[PDB]
Amino acid sequence: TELLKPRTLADLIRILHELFAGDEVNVEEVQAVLEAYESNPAEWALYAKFDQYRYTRNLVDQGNGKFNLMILCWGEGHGSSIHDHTDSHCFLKLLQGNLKETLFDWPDKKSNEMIKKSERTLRENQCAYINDSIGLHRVENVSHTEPAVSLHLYSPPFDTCHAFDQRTGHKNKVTMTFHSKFGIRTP
Ligand SMILES: [Fe+2]
Repeated sequence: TELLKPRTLADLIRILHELFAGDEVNVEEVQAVLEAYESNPAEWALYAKFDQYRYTRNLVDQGNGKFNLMILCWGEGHGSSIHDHTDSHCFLKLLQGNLKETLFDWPDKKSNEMIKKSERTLRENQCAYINDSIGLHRVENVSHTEPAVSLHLYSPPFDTCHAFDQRTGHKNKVTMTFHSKFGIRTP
């Protein structure tokens, strides 16, 4: 063990490599380390590539295959589907701005409105955690004036998930794409 405060994004990545050296994941330790990194915009500007129309996913590190670390850039009003995480751990840390997270239960096979179980505002530097056992969520930048930037870690990596129709609970498979990888736009 001996978790130390990451001094920089680079230092955080190094620490994460250590924490994912094995086949299991200490969720509380990973969350603690992510939370302890104090966002420094100069360190992640390279990855903070926005799109006018929707949020972008910008790959930072491939975690020697154990995890993907990426930065998501949310324009004003940009948000996600209600989605799962494909049997992976998902950590979400705010680097800039605020995001609203809404939780949903897994739908029953009957077609019904998905009612929100709860919501919270994730603030700068806070780190949230979700997995399929916890439930489903939507993440949204509700701000009209401030873009948000978040750092996401998923283990194992996954590039598909399901989006859920809020009116019915019906799910559709979605393939996730990257806007950039290692600072390089990937069209
Ligand atoms: Fe998510």
